[PDB]
Amino acid sequence: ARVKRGVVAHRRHKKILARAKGYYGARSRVYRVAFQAVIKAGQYAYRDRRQKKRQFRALWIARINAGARQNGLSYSRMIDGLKKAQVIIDRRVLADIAMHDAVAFAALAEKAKGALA
Amino acid sequence: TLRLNELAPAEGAKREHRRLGRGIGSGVGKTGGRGIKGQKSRKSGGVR
Amino acid sequence: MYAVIQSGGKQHRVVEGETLKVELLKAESGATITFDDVLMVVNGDNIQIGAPVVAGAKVTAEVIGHGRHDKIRIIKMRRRKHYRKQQGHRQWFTELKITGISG
Amino acid sequence: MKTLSAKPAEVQHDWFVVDATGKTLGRLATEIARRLRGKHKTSYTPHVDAGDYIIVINAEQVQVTGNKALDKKYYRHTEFPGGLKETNFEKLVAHKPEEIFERAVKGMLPKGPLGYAMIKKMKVYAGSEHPHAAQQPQVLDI
Amino acid sequence: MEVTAKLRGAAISAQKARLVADLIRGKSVAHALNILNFSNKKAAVLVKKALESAIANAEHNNSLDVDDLKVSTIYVDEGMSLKRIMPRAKGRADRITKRTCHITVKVGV
RNA sequence: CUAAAACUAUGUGCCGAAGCUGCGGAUGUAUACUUUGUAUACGUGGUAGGGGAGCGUUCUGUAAGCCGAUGAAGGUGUGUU
RNA sequence: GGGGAGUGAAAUAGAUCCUGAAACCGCAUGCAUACAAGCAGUGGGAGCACCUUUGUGGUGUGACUGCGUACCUUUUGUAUA
Ligand SMILES: [Mg+2]
Ligand SMILES: [Mg+2]
Ligand SMILES: [Mg+2]
Ligand SMILES: [Mg+2]
Ligand SMILES: [Mg+2]
Ligand SMILES: [Mg+2]
Ligand SMILES: [Mg+2]
Ligand SMILES: [Mg+2]
Ligand SMILES: [Mg+2]
Ligand SMILES: [Mg+2]
Ligand SMILES: [Mg+2]
Ligand SMILES: [Mg+2]
Ligand SMILES: [Mg+2]
Ligand SMILES: [Mg+2]
Ligand SMILES: [Mg+2]
Ligand SMILES: [Mg+2]
Ligand SMILES: [Mg+2]
Ligand SMILES: [Mg+2]
Ligand SMILES: [Mg+2]
Repeated sequence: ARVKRGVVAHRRHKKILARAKGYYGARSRVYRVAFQAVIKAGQYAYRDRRQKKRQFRALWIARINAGARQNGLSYSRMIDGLKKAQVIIDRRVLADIAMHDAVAFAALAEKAKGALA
Repeated sequence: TLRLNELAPAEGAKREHRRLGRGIGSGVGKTGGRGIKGQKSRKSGGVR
Repeated sequence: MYAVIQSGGKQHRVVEGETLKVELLKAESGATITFDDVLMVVNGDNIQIGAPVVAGAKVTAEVIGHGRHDKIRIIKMRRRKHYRKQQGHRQWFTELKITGISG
Repeated sequence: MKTLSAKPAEVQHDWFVVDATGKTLGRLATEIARRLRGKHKTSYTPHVDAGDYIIVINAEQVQVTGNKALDKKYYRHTEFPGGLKETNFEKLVAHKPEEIFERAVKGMLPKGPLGYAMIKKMKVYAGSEHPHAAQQPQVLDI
Repeated sequence: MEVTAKLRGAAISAQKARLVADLIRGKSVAHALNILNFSNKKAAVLVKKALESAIANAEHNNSLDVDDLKVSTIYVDEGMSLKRIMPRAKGRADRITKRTCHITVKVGV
């Protein structure tokens, strides 16, 4: 039962090289280099699934800060005031309202201010 | 139910042989259960 | 008409006719669900903010179906330690369409 | 729904003039850099230049506290075997006030193509007069 | 419609012939013939042979007019090498590859 | 950076991890009743190493069967599980 | 050496002649690229081009941006120069 390694080996190399399209030089042509390139890409993607949620929350907090400082507060005091008024809108929606609807955001800032005083 | 097509052995009577040196996912890959760098890691390694 | 609703542990800002994906639901494809824990309603210089809920506000939606997102590949590796591991993932979702917002 | 980025084609930069007579240098530089980057706008996007233009006038009337007018050193290297060059704050302010704001503000910005493109919107003049009267700047009381 | 001519097995390397092929790509047939006529390069002779053959094929088998023709396509490919041995100093031996090319011309209006 | 953007003392907020909570999914062990089906609970970072379960490859029987010139194996793309 | 003609079911079956992979080397089209510093990806993300529908679609490219020093072996310990 002599077994030849021609078809399965060729298909494995082919599948690894099909996942390396767009890479530069030997990284999309040479199996040894493309294999390390695909593994490192998977590692990077695993770590950036975690980092994406931090980056987006930082962006929401910055936009809410910009919106609150036009209404007379800092981010800290608006978030504290909204928590003291039992408003539970999260930051993803607050940043949306800051970026698209200035009147409703002024209403929210007034509610927070009233809660603080 | 009686054909050369339809005869199976009892459950738990056959096992696959253990195969060393066939990749990472097997658990018996690189060194094949022998450790690192001793007399017992050599070929014909046991002492009398 | 811009209401704010809760679903699947997250919050959404919806209008009428909008189609959106949320986490998997137990409801049946073709049924009708109703969100009656509404957080804010804006109808144009008329703004109802819930503390934490707007009292008599309703949002109705229809279940179009259930599906899976595209495949994600998880790869764990430890360099110089003889350790590699791989996995696949597809996440489930329910597709809703917004029918009415009461206010 | 999702978080949208600002489109560069929809961005609108505005023009402001700020007077520097009798002002601490770094406490002005932080405000200038914050306006140059666009952090005061609710459409702020870290990969988009949504900032504003700033004009500084009377750049030779800016101040430092303590003993820094005589003791703060500015350095340069020409990349020749002994080409380190040294100057003062007070020698450099009566002779090149544009470079003091250049350094103070550029140190407070990102370091890459978008940071190079933001510093272009700062215009520093030693005297009371600027040439950009056609752009209609506003008086920003920083 | 393009009319083809092939010159397979030219005894020159493709890198040397590509320089002359870059000079006449996309030009009128008479201008390219002039360029090839007044060249001091060795690849110019082979490229002129292939171009003359393509013009003759276009006018004989396809019956086209010549003042309207153009060098629409031209490219050079590699052929098979000849392996030889060169004795070096102190008993060492080097391998010499003698290279070949294929010229392809396509003439069209 | 100088009545600080330093130091000491006090207070009120906020930011901040793959920690914890929320929502969806998989899996190990043990238990409870059907009597094999789900709940409940605790767990699920890993080198050397031990245990368990699988995919694919060539060949023999099943096979004088089944598919194939209305196009097999092989090669090259696309879609999907 | 080729282009017609002709044979043949087939001539990128034409004698280096079944099938004809990869490394390597050209020609053509689309997009990007000559003020910007590093394992070349990854998470975002504008614009353009081509398909298509009256799209919160598909395909190619990727300005700008956060993070980020290959693999194996041997070691107390390696981006390791
Ligand atoms: Mg192990
Ligand atoms: Mg060893
Ligand atoms: Mg040892
Ligand atoms: Mg040992
Ligand atoms: Mg000799
Ligand atoms: Mg907090
Ligand atoms: Mg977190
Ligand atoms: Mg956890
Ligand atoms: Mg859970
Ligand atoms: Mg484990
Ligand atoms: Mg754990
Ligand atoms: Mg063929
Ligand atoms: Mg052949
Ligand atoms: Mg440029
Ligand atoms: Mg460089
Ligand atoms: Mg050593
Ligand atoms: Mg040592
Ligand atoms: Mg290290
Ligand atoms: Mg080196």
